[PDB]
Amino acid sequence: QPLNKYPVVFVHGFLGLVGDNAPALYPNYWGGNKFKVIEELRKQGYNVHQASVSAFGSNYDRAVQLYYYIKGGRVDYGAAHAAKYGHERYGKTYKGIMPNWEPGKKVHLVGHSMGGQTIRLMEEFLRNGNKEEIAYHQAHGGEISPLFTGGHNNMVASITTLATPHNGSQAADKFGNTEAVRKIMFALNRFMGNKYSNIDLGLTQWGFKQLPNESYIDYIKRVSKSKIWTSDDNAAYDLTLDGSAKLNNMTSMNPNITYTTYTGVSSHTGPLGYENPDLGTFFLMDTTSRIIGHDAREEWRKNDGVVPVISSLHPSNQPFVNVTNNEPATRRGIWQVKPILQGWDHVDFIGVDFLDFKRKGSELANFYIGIINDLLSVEATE
Amino acid sequence: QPLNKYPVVFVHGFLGLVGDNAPALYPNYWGGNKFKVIEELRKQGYNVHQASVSAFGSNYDRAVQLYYYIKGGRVDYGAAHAAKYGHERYGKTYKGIMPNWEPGKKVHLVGHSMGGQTIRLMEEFLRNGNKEEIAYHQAHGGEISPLFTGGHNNMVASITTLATPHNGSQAADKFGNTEAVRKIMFALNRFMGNKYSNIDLGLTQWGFKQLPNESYIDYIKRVSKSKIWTSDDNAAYDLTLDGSAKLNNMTSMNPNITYTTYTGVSSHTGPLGYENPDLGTFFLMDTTSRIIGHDAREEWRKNDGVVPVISSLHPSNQPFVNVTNNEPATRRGIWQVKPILQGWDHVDFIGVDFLDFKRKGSELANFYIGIINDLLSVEATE
Ligand SMILES: *OC(=O)[C@@H](CCCCCC)[C@@H](O)C[C@H](CCCCCCCCCCC)OC(=O)[C@H](CC(C)C)NC=O
Ligand SMILES: CCCCCCCCCCC[C@@H](C[C@H](O)[C@H](CCCCCC)C(=O)O)OC(=O)[C@H](CC(C)C)NC=O
Ligand SMILES: CCCCCCCCCCCCCCCCCC(=O)O
Ligand SMILES: CCCCCCCCCCCC(=O)O
Ligand SMILES: CCCCCCCCCCCC(=O)O
Ligand SMILES: CCCCCCCCCCCC(=O)O
Ligand SMILES: CCCCCCCCCCCC(=O)O
Ligand SMILES: [Ca+2]
Ligand SMILES: [Ca+2]
Repeated sequence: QPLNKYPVVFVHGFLGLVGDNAPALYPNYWGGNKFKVIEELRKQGYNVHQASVSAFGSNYDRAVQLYYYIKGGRVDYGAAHAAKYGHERYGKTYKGIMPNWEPGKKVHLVGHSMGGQTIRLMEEFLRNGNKEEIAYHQAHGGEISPLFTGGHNNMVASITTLATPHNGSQAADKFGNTEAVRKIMFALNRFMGNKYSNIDLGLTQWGFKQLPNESYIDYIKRVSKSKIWTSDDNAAYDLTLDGSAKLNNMTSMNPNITYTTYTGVSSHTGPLGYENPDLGTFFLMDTTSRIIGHDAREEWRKNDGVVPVISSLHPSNQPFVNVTNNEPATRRGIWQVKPILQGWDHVDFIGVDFLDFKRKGSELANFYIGIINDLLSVEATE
Repeated sequence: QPLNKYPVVFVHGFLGLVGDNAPALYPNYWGGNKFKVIEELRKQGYNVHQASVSAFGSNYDRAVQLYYYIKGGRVDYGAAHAAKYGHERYGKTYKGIMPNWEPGKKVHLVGHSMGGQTIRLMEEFLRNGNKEEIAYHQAHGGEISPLFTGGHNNMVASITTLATPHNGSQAADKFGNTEAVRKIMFALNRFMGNKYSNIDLGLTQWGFKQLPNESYIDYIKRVSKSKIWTSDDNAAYDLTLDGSAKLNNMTSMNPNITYTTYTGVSSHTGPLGYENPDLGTFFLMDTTSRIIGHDAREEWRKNDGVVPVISSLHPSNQPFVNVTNNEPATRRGIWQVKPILQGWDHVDFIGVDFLDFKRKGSELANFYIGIINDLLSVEATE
């Protein structure tokens, strides 16, 4: 029946909220009003889905949630990890988009921003398990999620990344992960965990859910004891250069998977060597773009508003090949780097810059159909 | 002591709120965060003021209100006018900015958007009175406001208008005047009249103020009977082509007043001869710009986003002369039409397009100093 033999799962980045979990007024993540990715691709005959995973959590908490979003079941972050970071072992429970997901039945994974990192960690868990959980289950018995055991291959056909900070972003190191902004973020999470909230921001495993009989005052008091306030097991840390390099160091190439990256630039060179945002960079990124563009190291400057080009092209020290837009993108085991999209800021990729009339719906539609054609090539040349 | 002999009064347009009356988060009307008109001109030794008048009311209502803002006193709309339109005769009471304003002690008047029309009407009342109120006062005794008496001359030095729709705007005829949109506007005025509201949107003469012991239900019932819902005594009607033509058909040139106008363009010709908004036109004006720009009469197309050029230049039936940027703007009795400001949209005049990096503070600084230097000239040459 569907044109693609393997389902496509789109994975959102940091601050992303999709589907039922989006606030009452909030942009449609995959395509804004420009090209409604999920709905239009379904209409054309493709089987596509929009994953929903923590908007503020770590790559690790998100990757476990992605496994359960696809497979179904109750999220198990692992006993060793829960105990090490001081959050709940068990999280939400998902119905599962493909409850029969197993070696043989594969999925295509497409990630935007942080979603690109989360996809890689999940593949890493399927193939290799999680050593600390294996050791923990060895020493203490109990149950271990099959996500953590390793040995599970032929489950992912492809990994495609769009403006992913594979090597981190200075917009995290210098704002985002600063004390003052982590506090803003975490206050927002506490608020949206109140007894009348229908929207889950992705940190309830740290205690941010007010109980039905608990006053707000007591809730503030309970949740100020949470480890979240000083932990690294969160997105803001993960997106920093250190945080993303930890992830690069624990991943490896799968020789069966087709890897491919897209990257945009939306900065231009100032007469001093520094990069400044183009007119029509989504305006919420004027400051983050300047921070990146004024880096001491010249090759870290060119950026999309919030991720530097060097971070998006591919994980550093992982094999890659610059590829053209024409040729098939059909090589396995190697990051295929697509030519830089000129004038595309971070959010032009998902269509939510409603202020920018140069980036047209017809264009974004061609962009996503181009990905889908590549994914169909991957299937045809298996 | 102040460098200008006559005080300069700036008059906001439709939807404008200023000072104490501005909502909690709301732009600083006179210069945004670009150039703080009032505070900076004061700092440079000029005596300037921003009038606070009705944001949604008619030119008539607003002109009466302007008179009291300057003079001090209890707003009197006139008994004939209150009885013909169906609203309160009396309104707000103003402390007065020049309590001794009389023939001999002039004021300079500058108006943005509808401000410019309001200013023309107030001066018509000062000079020639309101004949309807005279004949009401003939018939029934009681009091007549001096604003309606007539023969007050030599009270305003100058009328200068920025992006004022002297001949209306189709954005009113099509948008901002229609039934469905009048309802939205009146709805909001109803709500801002609630008994916890500290902000006055300027239609409380029509019944829009909740009593302290009146429930919101009874308020709705009561104000439902107001004539506001079907009247023309309102801004939306007055900004239409017929609305503004009516004001033109009853104003005339005072030959001792110095008249000058300014006009912005922020549209460009498309391949069919229609006008579309430039990149940079404040985005809340995209649709209104297209409505104007697609007019069937070619001369009505070029626009600043919300007012067509042919409307801003001069009242169509009054005398004018195209003036250069450098000629001292010193002629009495004739609309001196300043050259069009290329790339300036409707709101770049007051500096609030925080999204347009091409329109800088220092540009807006020179523009306003420009206006003051021309007012100084008016003084210097009596
Ligand atoms: O996952 C990501 O790709 C992430 C890239 C890393 C950048 C780290 C920055 C901390 C990125 O998308 C994050 C970006 C953040 C936008 C910053 C907002 C700052 C407000 C400042 C106030 C204005 C005056 C200075 O997130 C988005 O673009 C976001 C989600 C993306 C995944 C698209 N938008 C949609 O919700
Ligand atoms: C930072 C936020 C800026 C908001 C600007 C949004 C403009 C939306 C369209 C509103 C129509 C325009 C209406 C025009 O001014 C109006 C022109 C006539 C237009 C008729 C169409 C209703 C006028 O000149 O008084 O209103 C605004 O731009 C207002 C105040 C205006 C006196 C400057 N903006 C609010 O301050
Ligand atoms: C116009 C009156 C609306 C007031 C109702 C709610 C009270 C809160 C006030 C703040 C909202 C003001 C809306 C105007 C938004 C523009 C402000 C901006 O440019 O940041
Ligand atoms: C009345 C429902 C309130 C919904 C919460 C607002 C969420 C803020 C996001 C604003 C961005 C936008 O939707 O344009
Ligand atoms: C439109 C954004 C409003 C931000 C107001 C600041 C309040 C911050 C503290 C929040 C803590 C909490 O409510 O749990
Ligand atoms: C336009 C602002 C967004 C909120 C929409 C509320 C619509 C309610 C209309 C009735 C106004 C009233 O409460 O008197
Ligand atoms: C978050 C704001 C999005 C605005 C999208 C552009 C379409 C708005 C149409 C005209 C706006 C108005 O004046 O009400
Ligand atoms: Ca953009
Ligand atoms: Ca502008």
